[PDB]
Amino acid sequence: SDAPPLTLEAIKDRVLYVLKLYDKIDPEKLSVNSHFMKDLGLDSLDQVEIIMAMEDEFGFEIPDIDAEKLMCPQEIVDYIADKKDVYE
Amino acid sequence: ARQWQPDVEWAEQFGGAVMYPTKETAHWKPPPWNDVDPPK
Amino acid sequence: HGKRLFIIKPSGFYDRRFLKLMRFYILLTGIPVAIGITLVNVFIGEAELADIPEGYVPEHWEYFKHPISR
Amino acid sequence: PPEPTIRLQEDPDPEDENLYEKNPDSHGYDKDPIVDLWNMRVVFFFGFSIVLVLGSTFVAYLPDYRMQEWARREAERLVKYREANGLPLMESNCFDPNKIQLPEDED
Amino acid sequence: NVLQIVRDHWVHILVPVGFVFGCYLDRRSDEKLTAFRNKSLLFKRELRPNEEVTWK
Amino acid sequence: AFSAPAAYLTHQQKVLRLYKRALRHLESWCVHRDKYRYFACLMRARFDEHKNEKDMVKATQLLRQAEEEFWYGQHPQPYIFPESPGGTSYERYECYKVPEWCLDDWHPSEKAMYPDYFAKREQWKRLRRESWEREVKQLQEETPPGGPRTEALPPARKEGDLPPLWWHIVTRPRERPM
Amino acid sequence: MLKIIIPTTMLLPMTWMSKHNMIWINATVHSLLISLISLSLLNQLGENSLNFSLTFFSDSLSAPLLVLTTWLLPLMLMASQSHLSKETTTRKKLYITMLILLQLFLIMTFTATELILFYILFEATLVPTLIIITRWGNQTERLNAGLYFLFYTLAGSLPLLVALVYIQNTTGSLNFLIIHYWSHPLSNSWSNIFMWLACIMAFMVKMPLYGLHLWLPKAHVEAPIAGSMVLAAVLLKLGGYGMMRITTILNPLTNYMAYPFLMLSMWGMIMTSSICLRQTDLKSLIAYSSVSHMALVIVAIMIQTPWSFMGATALMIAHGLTSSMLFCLANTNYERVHSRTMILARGLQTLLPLMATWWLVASLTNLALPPSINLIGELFIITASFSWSNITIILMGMNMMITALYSLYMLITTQRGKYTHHINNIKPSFTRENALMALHILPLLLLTLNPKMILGPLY
Ligand SMILES: CCCCCCCCCCCCCCCCC[C@@H](O)O[C@H](CO[C@H](O)CCCCCCCCCCCCCCC)COP(=O)(O)OCC[N+](C)(C)C
Ligand SMILES: CCCCCCCCCCCCCCCCC[C@@H](O)O[C@H](CO[C@H](O)CCCCCCCCCCCCCCC)COP(=O)(O)OCC[N+](C)(C)C
Ligand SMILES: CCCCCCCC/C=C\CCCCCCCC(=O)O[C@H](COC(=O)CCCCCCC/C=C/CCCCCCCC)COP(=O)(O)OCCN
Ligand SMILES: *OP(=O)(O)OCC(C)(C)[C@@H](O)C(=O)NCCC(=O)NCCSC(=O)CCCCCCCCCCC
Repeated sequence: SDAPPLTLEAIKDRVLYVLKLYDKIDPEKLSVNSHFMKDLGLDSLDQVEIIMAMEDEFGFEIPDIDAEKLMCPQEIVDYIADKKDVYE
Repeated sequence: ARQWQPDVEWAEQFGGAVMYPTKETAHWKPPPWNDVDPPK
Repeated sequence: HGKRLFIIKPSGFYDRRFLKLMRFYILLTGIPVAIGITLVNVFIGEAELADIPEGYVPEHWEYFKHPISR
Repeated sequence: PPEPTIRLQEDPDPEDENLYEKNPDSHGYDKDPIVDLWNMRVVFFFGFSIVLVLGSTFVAYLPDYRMQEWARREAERLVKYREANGLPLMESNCFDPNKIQLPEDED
Repeated sequence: NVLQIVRDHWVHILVPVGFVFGCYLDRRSDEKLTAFRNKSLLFKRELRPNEEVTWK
Repeated sequence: AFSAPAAYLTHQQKVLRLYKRALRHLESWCVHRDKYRYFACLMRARFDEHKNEKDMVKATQLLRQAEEEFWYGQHPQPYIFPESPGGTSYERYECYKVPEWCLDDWHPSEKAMYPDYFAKREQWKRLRRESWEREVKQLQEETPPGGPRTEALPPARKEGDLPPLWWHIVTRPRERPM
Repeated sequence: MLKIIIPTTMLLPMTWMSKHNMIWINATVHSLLISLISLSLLNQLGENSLNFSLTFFSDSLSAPLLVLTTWLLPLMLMASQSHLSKETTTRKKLYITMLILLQLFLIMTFTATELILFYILFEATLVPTLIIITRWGNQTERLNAGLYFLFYTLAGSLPLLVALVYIQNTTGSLNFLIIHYWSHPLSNSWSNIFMWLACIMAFMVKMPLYGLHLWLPKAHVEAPIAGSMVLAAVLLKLGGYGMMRITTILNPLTNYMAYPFLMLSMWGMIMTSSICLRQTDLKSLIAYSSVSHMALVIVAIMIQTPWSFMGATALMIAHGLTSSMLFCLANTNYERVHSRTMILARGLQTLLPLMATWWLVASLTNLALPPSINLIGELFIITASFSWSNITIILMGMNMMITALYSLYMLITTQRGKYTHHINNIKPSFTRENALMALHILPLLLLTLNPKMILGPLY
């Protein structure tokens, strides 16, 4: 194994890092609580691609029923933390 | 967690006039308890 | 790093206790048996085959070789 | 229908009792701790120490009443004698024909 | 304490006494069949100077 | 997994599920990242050319020919994440998961080790004991008559309340216990 | 032989005069002592027999069966201690009395030198077993089970009695030594055919032969644990011992009278084994596996060759020990779960690891892993059958594969996978259960070191 124990800060930083490399969204406008459809004006296909990028970044797959209702970076971070049992 | 023991429904199959009731026997009745028939 | 966590597992007390008890009793009787067999082998046993002297009739246990069998 | 829907007066089914709850170190033999401990001790002593070890040793050292080594020695002497005098080892006839009176067929 | 533990542990003599009685019973049976003792063609033997029977 | 399922999938959900599956299988076919990027942009362009269509009948005629085309060219050995239901380490750590109630059967000489852990465990047990009696009534009054219509559960609405049926979700063994 | 019989009889007053809390301890200790005493019967000769008296004699076919019978009693007492906790003292003493009477009847039956005496004790073994099944059985089917176990048996054994007395009016004796020394050929005749059938069917029905085996699953799944142990370990072998004894007067009819049974066995072992592949009850699966092994023993006895007889003896002993262990494991699960369904309690290796080790060893022994004596008996029987006809290997080979499958199936369903979530009453294994499994399994691996003890009189 030898896997470092990732933390909530690391998860949030990596999620924001992946989102800032998505050229569809302006890096100034987005925040942890910035919504996908209303705050950033994205589509459903864009949300699917964002979920896929998250899955590629963190090495595990999010089921479609859960993935379809992850509309903020904060809820993505919360989902990853609950799945991976992150304390702090 | 309890051993099965006979209940009333199980005990009633031996309460008839005979075992294996038939159409002809269906009207038969067990003898009286004291084996006495009213004088009528 | 003080990230030591509790490992949930079933109790190993009873399995370990049974194994210790079984080993104790088996060894309790088997160690003296092994010691006795070793002493008998080193100091006594392994009779050698011989012809029956004429006029002598051997006992029934004199037809066997190992002292414990005899 | 004023019936009670009760078929008879019956005790409820009791719940199973855990031997470990009232007595850790229970050994599973008896609810009385002393009787339980002594049942464990007698079972272990008379099963593993007495029968399983001493009986196995007794069976291992059983004297040769089946006469395997006796048969080996007898066969060795017979083979020596027959090779020395040129006899053809085992013979095809178990009983010598001189003592068998076959029936004349005369067919 | 003697005369008190006896009333509870006298039961432990029954099986060993049965074993001894069974061995004694077996010996009695053997005496009846001595019809061919030292009479078989295979083990026919002359008695020793201080021997009465070949086996018991 | 965590979310309760519905009675049916709408047309939009089916389309999005096809989009995800097709992109994943195209990635499995196109191993290299630049080739995958090119063909995934092409697939996105192919996918939204009928995005603005209004009638249901032909929109359902599409997504049927799309399923047939996907099943013809579906890469019989697609890439699976190792922890996913088809992965090489799907249930690898399932044998190391032990329920919490087993700790109730530990010998006192075992519980003598870790006294702080078992004190906290007793606190958790008493919390569960009170919360359950509250939760049963909360669920009883919050349920429509005739039974539940969906296996979704409500949150706690009072101050000292806990979400109904929380114990076996909060006390999950772990993702990697040993 | 009375040095074993008299202490077994003395077990009864010792049981009845015991204290209320000391019945199990005294019974176990003295049964173990009787087993140690009976160990001395193993010293056999290459010559005739150990003819103690006119009534009893011992052979290297009878000695291992006697040792197994005396060894099974303490194990049965240990297994019965648990589920009889809430029972009155008098009824517990009656249970122990039934077990002791069964042991006495079996002891005498194996050593009896007279065919009629053998028949009487062979039938006397029925009453204690029937009482045990129908009195201390758990479900309501036990009554029906008991009826089956009775009437099947009697339906086979009433003709035998007739044949037996007929034989004694023709030869003048039913003593086995005289019968062996004065044997005469059976001519091919209808009367001789029916005498053969009368002498054979009683032992066929108790093996049990395929097609006559319907009583066994009922009886074994409905009996209490001690009843299952004694039924699978000892009572099945009575038919094998009887057929081994009685086939000496049935030649040369057996050369062609054996064909219907051989087929019924050789195909039957396939069917029952395949039945084990689709079974939802553990005890039912173990009972059907017993049927398959006993079909192999039937083939061995009907082949009537030295290797066949050696393999049959070894397989009888090995199967007795293995099936008793498997029934004990299933019961140790049942007393926790109260269901007797394979797929209810799952993933038990995580919760009970040492019991999982016991399960593995029992499954390996039932699978006939070399050099276990199970495989020794199986291989000797297979070699004899191959000499009988080279085609038999096919069926034999198939059985081997199937056996392994279902054995490992039973190991995988109950021990591996994920534990059942709602089952939270699985307590740590007691010392009594672990000791029971150890006392089952150590004699098998010890016996593999001296196989000549269990290879019968033709070694
Ligand atoms: C657990 C971790 C490991 C710890 C242990 C490490 C040590 C390993 C040793 C264990 C097995 C290794 C094999 C070594 C074998 C050596 C012993 C062997 O040689 O003895 C055998 C002897 O074994 C016994 O004969 C067999 C055991 C008897 C079995 C009877 C069972 C006991 C009663 C229980 C009730 C019965 C139930 C079943 C009824 C049928 C064969 O001996 P044999 O070469 O021939 O002649 C003996 C010597 N003579 C020549 C003087 C006569
Ligand atoms: C149900 C689950 C299984 C239960 C166990 C089944 C095992 C029992 C099977 C019985 C074994 C076979 C019985 C008789 C075998 C003898 C051979 C004979 O039958 O074959 C031919 C005989 O031909 C015909 O079979 C004649 C008899 C025909 C009538 C018999 C009924 C046939 C089927 C009945 C099966 C019913 C079984 C169940 C009963 C309830 C040989 O011709 P032949 O050379 O001239 O006679 C030789 C015998 N001699 C020398 C005495 C003269
Ligand atoms: C699990 C259920 C099994 C039921 C038992 C099946 C076995 C049936 C065996 C036959 C029953 C009667 C056996 C006869 C006892 C042996 C005595 C004997 O052999 O003497 C014969 C007598 O043989 C007979 O009489 C037998 C006739 C048969 C009558 C009873 C029929 C019973 C059913 C027969 C068919 C079923 C048999 C096989 C069943 C297979 C299993 C279902 C010779 O008589 P004698 O006249 O003195 O000598 C001739 C020279 N003068
Ligand atoms: O805003 P959102 O909620 O994201 O809605 C998205 C969208 C509007 C596009 C959709 O959900 C929707 O509602 N569309 C309405 C009409 C409609 O979608 N009709 C069906 C169109 S089917 C289609 O897109 C063609 C599929 C072509 C791809 C085939 C895949 C083959 C791959 C083979 C394996 C590599």
